[PDB]
Amino acid sequence: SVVEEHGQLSISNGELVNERGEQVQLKGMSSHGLQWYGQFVNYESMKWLRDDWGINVFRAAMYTSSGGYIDDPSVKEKVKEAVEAAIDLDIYVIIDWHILSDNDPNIYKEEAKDFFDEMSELYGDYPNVIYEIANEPNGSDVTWGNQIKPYAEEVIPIIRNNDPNNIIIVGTGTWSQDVHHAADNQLADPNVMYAFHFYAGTHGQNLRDQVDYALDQGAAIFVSEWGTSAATGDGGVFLDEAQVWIDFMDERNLSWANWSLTHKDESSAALMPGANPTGGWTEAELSPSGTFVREKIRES
Ligand SMILES: *[C@H]1O[C@H](CO)[C@@H](O[C@@H]2O[C@H](CO)[C@@H](O[C@@H]3O[C@H](CO)[C@@H](O)[C@H](O)[C@H]3O)[C@H](O)[C@H]2O)[C@H](O)[C@H]1F
Repeated sequence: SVVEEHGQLSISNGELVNERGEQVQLKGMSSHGLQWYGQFVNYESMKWLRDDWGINVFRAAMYTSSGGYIDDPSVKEKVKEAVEAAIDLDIYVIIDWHILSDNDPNIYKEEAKDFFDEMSELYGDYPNVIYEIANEPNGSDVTWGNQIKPYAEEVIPIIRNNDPNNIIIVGTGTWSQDVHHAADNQLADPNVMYAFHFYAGTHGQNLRDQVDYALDQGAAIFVSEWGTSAATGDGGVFLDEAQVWIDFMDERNLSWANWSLTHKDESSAALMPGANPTGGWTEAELSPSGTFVREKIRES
C-alpha cells in the first residue's frame, strides 16, 4: 500500500514529496549492524514491523568496518534480502553504507562505488530504494568541503547512471551533525538529502536550531539515525528529550529511522532478550526504547 500510493519519491523545494507532489514523511526502524544482529532482518520481522508498528521504511545498516562488509562481504546479501522484503511488503528501504570507525568516507570509496553500482543496477527500477552513501563521517580532519562533498560527487554519478532519480542521503560532518556546512555548500543533484543524527541523551536545543538553519538554505534533511539513549547507544533512556525531537520532526516534515532493532542489552535497543527474530513480540519482549518508538510510529 505505501509504495503503491506514494510511488516515486523526489525532492521539491527542499522537501521529500511523492509522485503527485505531496509531502510524505517516512518513519521506521534501522537494523543494528548486519554482521552482529542480522537475524532480526527478514520478511517476517519486517512484515510484523509494517503491520504491528506501522513502519513505512526499513534501514539496513551494513557496517563497512567492525567486522562488516569490508571484512566479510556476505552481509550485502542480507541487504538484498531486506530490499526484496521491502519490495514484497510495499515499503521503502534505505541501503546504508554504514561507516563509523572508518571515519572518512574516502577510506573505502572504491568499494562503495562498486557496491552502489551493484545495488542500483539490481534495484534501480523500483521506487522503494533510498541510497545512504556514508552513515557518519567523523573527526576534525573530515570536513564537508574537503572530504564528504567530493566523496559524494564520485558515488552519486555511479548511482545516477543506473537510477536517475531515487533519493540519495549524504552524511555530514561530526557524526552527521554538521548540516550547517553542507547547507552552505550544497550538492548539485536535485534528489539529495543530508543526514542528521541525534541522541536524546544530549540536550538538543541548538541542534534543532541548526537543522532549521539548514532547511532555510533549501537543503533537504533525512534523520536516518536517532536514538532514545546517549550518543554511545547506551546509558539510559531519555524519553522527555526524545519526545521534543519527535515533535520537531513532525513540524518540519522530517523522515526518520530509529536505532535500533536488536535485543542487545543497551538502552537504545528496541527488543529484550528472548525476542523472536521473526516478529510477533509481546509487550514484555519490547524494551523501554522499543515500546516508545512503536508507540510513536503507531500514533503517526
Ligand atoms: C549512530 O549511533 C549509534 C549509537 O547511538 C551507533 O550504534 C552503536 O554502535 C556501536 C559501535 O559499533 C555499537 O557497539 C558495538 O556493538 C557490537 C555488537 O554488540 C560490539 O561487538 C562492539 O564491541 C561494540 O563497540 C553499539 O551497540 C551501537 O548501538 C551507530 O553505529 C551510529 F551510526
